[PDB]
Amino acid sequence: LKRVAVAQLCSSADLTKNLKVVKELISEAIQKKADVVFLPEASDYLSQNPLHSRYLAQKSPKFIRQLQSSITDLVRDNSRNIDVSIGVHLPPSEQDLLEGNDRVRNVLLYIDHEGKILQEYQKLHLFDVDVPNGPILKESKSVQPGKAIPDIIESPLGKLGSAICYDIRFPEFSLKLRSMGAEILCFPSAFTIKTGEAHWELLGRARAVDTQCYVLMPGQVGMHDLSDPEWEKQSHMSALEKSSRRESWGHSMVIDPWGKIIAHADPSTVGPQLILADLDRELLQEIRNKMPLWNQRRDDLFH
Amino acid sequence: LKRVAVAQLCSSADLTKNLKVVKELISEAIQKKADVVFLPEASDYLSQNPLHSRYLAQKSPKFIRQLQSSITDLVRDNSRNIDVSIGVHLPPSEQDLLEGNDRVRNVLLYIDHEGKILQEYQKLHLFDVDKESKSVQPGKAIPDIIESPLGKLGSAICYDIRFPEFSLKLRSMGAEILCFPSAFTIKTGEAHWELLGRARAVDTQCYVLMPGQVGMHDLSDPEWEKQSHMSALEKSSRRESWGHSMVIDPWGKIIAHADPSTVGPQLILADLDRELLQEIRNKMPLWNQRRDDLFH
Repeated sequence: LKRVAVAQLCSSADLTKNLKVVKELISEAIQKKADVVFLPEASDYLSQNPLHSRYLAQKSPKFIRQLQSSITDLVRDNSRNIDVSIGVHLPPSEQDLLEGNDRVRNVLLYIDHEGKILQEYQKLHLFDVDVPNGPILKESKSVQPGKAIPDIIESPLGKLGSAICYDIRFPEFSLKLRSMGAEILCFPSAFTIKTGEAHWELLGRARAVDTQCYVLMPGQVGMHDLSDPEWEKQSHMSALEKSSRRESWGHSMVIDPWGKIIAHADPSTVGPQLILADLDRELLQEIRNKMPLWNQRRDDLFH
Repeated sequence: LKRVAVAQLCSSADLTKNLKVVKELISEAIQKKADVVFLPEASDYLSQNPLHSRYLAQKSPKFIRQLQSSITDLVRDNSRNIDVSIGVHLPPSEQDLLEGNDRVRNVLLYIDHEGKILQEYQKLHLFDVDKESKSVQPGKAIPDIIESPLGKLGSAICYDIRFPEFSLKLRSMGAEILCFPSAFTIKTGEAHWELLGRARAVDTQCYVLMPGQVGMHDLSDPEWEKQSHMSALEKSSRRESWGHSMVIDPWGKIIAHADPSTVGPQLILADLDRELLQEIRNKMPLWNQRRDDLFH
């Protein structure tokens, strides 16, 4: 058995305050002897609008450097290793800017116990949706889409396939990750209330059953405090344009390859929390042996 | 709104008795003003073993021809059109035999109100799980979208539901409605039946139709057993199916579902809403957002 931790949190626009929460959750994860801890999409910050996002992304590299140090400090002080998967943002590159693309990168980082970044997965499918009885959201206004399929990570838990949030709606992506050798999929997310209530548990369980993988679902939760007086000052924003009522679904969970929820967030808390699960490689292998889906595909017709 | 009927039934090894049930369900569907009725996988028969199946499949062409006549009879008697989607078996062709492929075909027929077979979909993914491929030959083709009275229909069978790329392709081809006629086991039924149907609906933004076999089957066939000189120790005449036939909207809402308290053959009805489908697709334009550059 291999122990995983999945974090649920409520990001603000304040990267210093978010880092403190992140550090506490990683610290708890090590104390509970989790081999890897998974944190949600946008754990560095959430923003008020596309201009705010670009502003905050300029602060994310320092957040990441501080996180790398915090991880190594915690590993040193606990005499125990942990790896960290965490959603952040990164500013555009020089080449991006040269091409007229000043949008931020929505990135899932994998950081090992030595503070080394092993992967930066840039989100492929961006959240451009008219929410039913809700706001029109267009992630592509602030975020640039990725151009790479993420490599399978050989983590302490097993072979890991990485995805972010709306990526979960595109089954061919999860199928590809399994085809490449994934045993575990993660979907760190900031999921809406409306689509969360409808589809969050369904999609997680569906992906698990489709791919015969463990599925980890770290989610944002609660009403986000997006306030940034210093940026609001700089942007000349009126109090009228200042309020931001973004709310995330939470219900962070761990799902087995048969679609059984084996760990789930406590609904009684809307603050940060950690859930733990023990992953069973023998169960995963048994499930795949009994129903050998990857030996039964019609590649002659599909793809 | 267009009205669909989804049938739930329990096949024996007796094609004559199965035909009677199928005809009654089609009759009931016409009475309830359904424009198309969908029946499960293996509505002609279920078999004890591969040798039994090869024997029963020889009887399937007559079943189909009699069903074709019965559909035109029922349409004409009731003075109302209906189309029929129904899972049957077909024996290997003469050419199949000469090629060494002495296996039956698991086929989904689409039969229109004129009794004409518009599609013969041969199952692509065979149920080999802890072995269908012992008796059954896999299909060679993706089925065309059918322009049905309800809208654009994509067809599949049973285990096919477990391979999301198939359903995704049918949507890419223009499906508005997907069907998964099935004989689903109890163990995987309890675990996955509702999950898989809802997932395919949400994945593809299609109405999903789930006609299932239900209950305990008796596959006894004394005449075959005598001809085969079979010992009673070798009989394998019990099967159990999950039922829970349902209709699911493009948002994953179950809008019709089999009544658990009704034993044996039953129909469920739903009125399909093309405008609802269009609204869902407009608000979350998944097919304008796929990464074909990387995946397709």
